[PDB]
Amino acid sequence: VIKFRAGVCEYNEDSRLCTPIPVQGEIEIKPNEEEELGFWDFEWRPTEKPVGRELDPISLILIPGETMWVPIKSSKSGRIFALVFSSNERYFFWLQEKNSGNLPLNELSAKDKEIYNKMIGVLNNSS
Repeated sequence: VIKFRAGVCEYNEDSRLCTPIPVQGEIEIKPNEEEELGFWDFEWRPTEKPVGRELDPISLILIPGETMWVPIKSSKSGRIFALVFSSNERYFFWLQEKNSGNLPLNELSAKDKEIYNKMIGVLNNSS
């Protein structure tokens, strides 16, 4: 339903590591056609395989209140969407573009204000 461009990024967040390894993909937000629990899976879809990371293609359902939104997790590298999953495997994502969002880090994850609205709005919803 909502397509936006993104790639995968490092699993680790024990020591808050972030290293972009150039990679390509898509995220697509669907409110689940099946509507099993209505919760909004982000299924990522590969164009280049993960590397250097535990991450794997999946369709991962987002639980209201047990998934927190963090705008930035690593000062070392920006453009990182941080999706922290309580006991359901964390996943981190990176804006694949390197010609976009070279804006200084603030609420940056690709874009500042735009992403901040999107993420919160989704967690609250259920339908």
